[PDB]
Amino acid sequence: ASVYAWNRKRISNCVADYSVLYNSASFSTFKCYGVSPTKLNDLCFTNVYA
Amino acid sequence: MESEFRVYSSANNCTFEYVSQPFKNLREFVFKNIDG
Amino acid sequence: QVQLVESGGGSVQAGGSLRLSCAASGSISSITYLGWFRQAPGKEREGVAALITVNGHTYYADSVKGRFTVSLDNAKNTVYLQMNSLKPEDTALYYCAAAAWGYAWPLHQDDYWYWGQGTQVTVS
Ligand SMILES: *[C@@H]1O[C@H](CO)[C@@H](O)[C@H](O)[C@H]1NC(C)=O
Repeated sequence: ASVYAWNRKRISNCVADYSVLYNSASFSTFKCYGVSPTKLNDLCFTNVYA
Repeated sequence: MESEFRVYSSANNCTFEYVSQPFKNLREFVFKNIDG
Repeated sequence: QVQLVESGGGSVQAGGSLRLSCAASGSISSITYLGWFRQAPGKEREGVAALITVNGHTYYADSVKGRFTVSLDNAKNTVYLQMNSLKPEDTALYYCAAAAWGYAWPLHQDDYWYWGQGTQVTVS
């Protein structure tokens, strides 16, 4: 999507593993505000819009 | 005479969907809503 | 909560070898990312080396690519920086930084880092 139309999509009732994001070997700036990335997969939160 | 659909005409602002699988017959249900 | 004490500096002729270390004390398991900084005289402090503690992936700048390597020792909680094939443009102040928010390449001064005391590396 574009920056004039980046939709607030509700993708619900799923899972999302981030260990395959951790070993993707292509990330430049991985910044997780509020909570640490090491405790991101085991504990989650609501309102998981992307 | 096998299909009729005039119950709504509105398709904006959907949030959730769910699709599953379903006198002689007696059917029972209970509908309640506690804390979301 | 993260305290870094670094050492391993000194003077050597160009073409020699040196080895820096940066000992980490405190919340070791919260540290996710080790970055090595370098500030030349008359220049802004830039980034040289990078290390992810979880994955082990290394990132290097273009001026130090093929000559500089970085390694982690989890038993001593100390990151290592080995310098091979040194040139006299590397005379600078070196710093070690520990991150607890994730990994970001390239290194930037304005982000939150736990900063070391700094050491002098002089080559000629
Ligand atoms: C769609 O619903 C959300 C939830 O209240 C609301 O904030 C939004 O304004 C609605 N959009 C339109 C176009 O009415």
